[PDB]
Amino acid sequence: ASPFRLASAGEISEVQGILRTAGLLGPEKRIAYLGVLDPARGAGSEAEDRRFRVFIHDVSGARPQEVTVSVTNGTVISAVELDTAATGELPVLEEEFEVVEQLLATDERWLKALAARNLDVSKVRVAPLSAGVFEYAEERGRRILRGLAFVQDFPEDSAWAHPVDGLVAYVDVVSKEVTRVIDTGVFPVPAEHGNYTDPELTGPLRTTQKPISITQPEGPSFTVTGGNHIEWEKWSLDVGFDVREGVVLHNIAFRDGDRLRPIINRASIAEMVVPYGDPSPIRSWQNYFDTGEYLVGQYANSLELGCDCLGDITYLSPVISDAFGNPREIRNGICMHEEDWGILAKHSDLWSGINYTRRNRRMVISFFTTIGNYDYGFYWYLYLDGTIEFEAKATGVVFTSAFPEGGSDNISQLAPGLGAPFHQHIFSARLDMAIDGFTNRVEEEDVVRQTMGPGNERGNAFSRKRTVLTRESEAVREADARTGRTWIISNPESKNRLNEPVGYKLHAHNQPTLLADPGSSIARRAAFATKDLWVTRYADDERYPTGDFVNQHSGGAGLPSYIAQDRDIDGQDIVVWHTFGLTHFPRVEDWPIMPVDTVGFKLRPEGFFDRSPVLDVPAN
Amino acid sequence: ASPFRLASAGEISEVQGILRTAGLLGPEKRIAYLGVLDPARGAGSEAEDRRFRVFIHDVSGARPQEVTVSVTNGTVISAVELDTAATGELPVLEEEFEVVEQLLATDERWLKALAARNLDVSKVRVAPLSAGVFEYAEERGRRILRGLAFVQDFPEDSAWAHPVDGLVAYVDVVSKEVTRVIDTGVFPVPAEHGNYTDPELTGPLRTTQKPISITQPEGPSFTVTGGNHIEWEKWSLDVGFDVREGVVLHNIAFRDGDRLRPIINRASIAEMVVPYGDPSPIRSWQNYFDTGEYLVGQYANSLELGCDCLGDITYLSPVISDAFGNPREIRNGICMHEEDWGILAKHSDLWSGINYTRRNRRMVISFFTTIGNYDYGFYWYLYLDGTIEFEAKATGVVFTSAFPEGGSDNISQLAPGLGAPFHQHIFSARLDMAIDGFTNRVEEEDVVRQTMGPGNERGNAFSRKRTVLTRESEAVREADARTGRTWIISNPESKNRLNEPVGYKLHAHNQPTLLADPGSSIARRAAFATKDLWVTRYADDERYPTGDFVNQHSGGAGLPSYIAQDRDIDGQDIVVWHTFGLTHFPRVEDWPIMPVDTVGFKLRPEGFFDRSPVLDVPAN
Ligand SMILES: [Cu+2]
Ligand SMILES: [Cu+2]
Ligand code: NA
Ligand code: NA
Ligand code: NA
Ligand code: NA
Repeated sequence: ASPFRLASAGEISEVQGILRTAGLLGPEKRIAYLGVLDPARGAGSEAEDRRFRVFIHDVSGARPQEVTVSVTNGTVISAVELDTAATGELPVLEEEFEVVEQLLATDERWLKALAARNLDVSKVRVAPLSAGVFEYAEERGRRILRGLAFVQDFPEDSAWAHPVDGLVAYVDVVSKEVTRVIDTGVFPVPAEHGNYTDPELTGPLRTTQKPISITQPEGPSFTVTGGNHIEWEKWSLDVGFDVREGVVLHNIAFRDGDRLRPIINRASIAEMVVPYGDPSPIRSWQNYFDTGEYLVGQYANSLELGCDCLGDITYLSPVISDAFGNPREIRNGICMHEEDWGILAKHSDLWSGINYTRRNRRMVISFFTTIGNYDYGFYWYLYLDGTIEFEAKATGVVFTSAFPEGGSDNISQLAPGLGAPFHQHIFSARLDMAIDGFTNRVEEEDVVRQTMGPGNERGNAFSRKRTVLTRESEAVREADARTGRTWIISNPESKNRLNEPVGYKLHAHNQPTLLADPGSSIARRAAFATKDLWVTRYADDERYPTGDFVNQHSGGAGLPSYIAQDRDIDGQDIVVWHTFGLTHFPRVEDWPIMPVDTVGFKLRPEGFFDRSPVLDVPAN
Repeated sequence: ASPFRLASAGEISEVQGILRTAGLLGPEKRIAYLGVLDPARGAGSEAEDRRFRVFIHDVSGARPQEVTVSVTNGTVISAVELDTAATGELPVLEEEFEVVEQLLATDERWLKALAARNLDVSKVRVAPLSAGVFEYAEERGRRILRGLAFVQDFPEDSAWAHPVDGLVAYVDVVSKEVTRVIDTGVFPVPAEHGNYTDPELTGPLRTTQKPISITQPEGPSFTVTGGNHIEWEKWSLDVGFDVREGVVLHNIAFRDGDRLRPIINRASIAEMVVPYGDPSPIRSWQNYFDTGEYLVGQYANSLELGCDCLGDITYLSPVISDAFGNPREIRNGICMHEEDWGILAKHSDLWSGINYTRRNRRMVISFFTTIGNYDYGFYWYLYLDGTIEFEAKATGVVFTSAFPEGGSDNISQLAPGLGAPFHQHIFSARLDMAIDGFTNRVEEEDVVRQTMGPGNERGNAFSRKRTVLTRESEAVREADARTGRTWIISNPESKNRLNEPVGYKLHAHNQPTLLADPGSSIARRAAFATKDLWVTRYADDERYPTGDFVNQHSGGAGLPSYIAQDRDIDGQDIVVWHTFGLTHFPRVEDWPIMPVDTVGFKLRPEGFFDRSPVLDVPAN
């Protein structure tokens, strides 16, 4: 029924047929991306047209294509040939990861580098990493992955404990040619294992933990209609899944009395970049755009009940396409449940004699992805009181190197001879806002300190100022924790009962933004990451802060290009882009497997309601 | 057995006897504070001496006394007469709160002010508030409370909805004299009620919430020995209770292999101040020192099972003394339980084929206090991975005023004619550190950005710097979110296996500190609140950031006086004082009862362990 429904296997199968009959899916073609398009603005006509966007790669080296097809009609709407040296290469293909280790195993330079280290080539795993854009002129227009080596002592060994430093290779994965092998010298391969399931490492397992049992004897409070539509505790929304972005939230609304009031049209993590801060040439090119280059949705885990998600769990199993257009189900890839969240409101009044306590709860929508050594959980939360929160959970195994004798200013030591380069994990949330409708504006709110003197005789006053961002050219903002800076998204045409515009306040964590030198390649390709908040006027084709083709793209695309239009954003259809991230100096406690660390942001109502929206919560 | 055991009713009763026989507790005496003293440094002799500190007030106006007694021996160790104009008045007495409303009801100026507003004096509640120190010379040496009025329409009415603005009175509660009545003009008393249990306000209660059941079929994982000693998941600590500070944590340690390793000797919230930023003379004197002036422990709630604390709950009922020295039990005043806390660590490894997930959990120790219109929850958390976290939860009813026609730069409008003055809630955590013993130091850690150029050819490098704080005069630090500033407390004489000093990293929320003008009375009395971090050398008598007698104290005492000593803190017995707070611009959603908002801080291991300390957690 709904246009925001998850993609079905039958839809995937029809796209494959449409492309194949049109002659766009021969044996040399691979699908590098396949995703449903959202209904265009003006969906108040039920023009039921399910359209899919496809990125098609060519393993013979012919030009790739972007293709839009209509599943509803069975038509190719458009197909354009891409000049990848201009607009960027397509995302990395899963089948390309292994070709690097296979190609390097037969290259004389690589084998000679391994022989100098007395390493059995059968035991050497190569991590295939995105290449970026640097000094090499021969790579422009070519599909390049770079490879770093780790030794696996036996099939169940954790290779991350055994990095082979001073060695990197570059690989053209279309022509199947090792372009360069760089050996800057022999480092001792760290010898200790990092096998966190080996009893000699864990010691005896604890017997002290008693079970915690979380059950819902009458089932959950939320309902799921038509595959992916959620109603819970006055909230209404649709949960989408895209192979690039992962979980996407659509049509976030709140039932206030008889009215369904929109809040957010679309919420997503639209890019995430992991830049490394080690100046060694072996790794100074290392930056993962996990969303844009690898696609985080396609490596989503199957979540185990009682282990990954605990309690009364409702699963969704989203369907994606493989490289040949076959439907592939991610079984139990999304978990949804409600959690108790402590006290919501409490007061004991001396004068009235009334004692009042209410409990809070939250709805949780979550998925997990694994990209090589790292594992990331994406969690969206909705609270009873109207708060919306996002939380990223970072875990897995840290990326390693040798620890150089005499230490390092850019690498932490984890174990004898074993280092962990400094890095960041930086996210971009794209919030297509719809506070009581599409006429929205953003105000930046700073605390204002006041000087002692006339009108403030005791020197106690303080205030706040709000500045409306009116045009995109002024809508590039930095955090200021010292002045308590927040941003308010309001609707100037929808007033509360006090005749104030309704609004929501964005609270950031105020973590450092991108640390690289502003003239670096990564600062140009990840320009969004240099500023905490961007506001653009909505446009169909402005989907990602880094543009559509991030892999080996020279930079400048995405947000810097969008805001150059300098469009009106004062009471208009706007999109907020919030940058937030973790700066990771690895600690000993992160090894051999890293405890979860978290970062996020939240939005709270700011005069959206006419009074507390949780007065009708019953007393438990 | 343990010297850190909670005070017993029998101990309280013995103190009362000791004071009475010594002639220090006649009919004009009130006990304003009574608390156990911690064992002095060098407790490695089991000199079992339970000593109590008592503050004794005199309702005839004679000089008050500070008195230390030994319960173990039955002796008065010392008794000193206080000159309160010099060192400050004693904390407010609960019996003094009501005398203000009673005194004002017979004063001709007050009655005339009420008659001008057509208010029935039987219907007027006076909030009795601490007086502070301002321009009035006649108040020095006197015990003053100031009163603001609210109308209660009927016995169960919420008086906070009906502030009487333009009116304040000052009351000498020893001599029982109304010193001043200030009437700056008639404001309309806001007419809407704020009765959040009235069905005409709530509407029909939700029937959509299904129960969440949290049970532990084998009981909790922690044990409680000798009243208040907790062992849980390698953690060991003692939970104390003081009528001033509330819950105090003692002897926080972690069992690493065979060794019990100390982390924190004593943790407490040692002061909390609520300054108002409204320049109207009716309220420009308003600042609550909830800990120092009112004592948050004595207004602790009894926590209801299934409502305030949910799950398998273990209660402590601490005992305090009333104004006459009788023991008073706070039934179920402290809740302790463990909670599931999501994923602890997760990795799915392509090369090894091993899929690994572990769940996290936390131990929770919490209590709630109510001071007039506000209610505060204090929560301490211990995590499996060595993290320690504090969280304050602020709720209750906002303090109100009239909303002036034509608006205000310092007051929010909540309802027609009803305002809420701007304010902050600022806490001081006092952390008597003991990282692997008492030889500790503090380093301030900033991210360091590096310029593109030689050695950093690609412009990707970044680093960090650490600065040792060596003397108290340099140990007064501000936050810097932009540079990711944190503080590390280390032990330079205890190394991990990589020969690095063991440490813990303090992560602040970087919220604004005290906003008042630096020349204000409140900036002088709450000087701790102007800076995020202080480090002092330990001393027995340096207990509170604001000194021992905060009520009507002219200011300067506490931390500014302590650090003037300029003592060595580089590898010494040190105390960290962390300021953190909420800046509250009230929203419509905060009325008529405020949803919980939170602020806090956390400490994480930083090379304290030789690898992850949760490798031995079993697989659920
Ligand atoms: Cu990391
Ligand atoms: Cu407040
Ligand atoms: Na280009
Ligand atoms: Na919008
Ligand atoms: Na004084
Ligand atoms: Na200490």
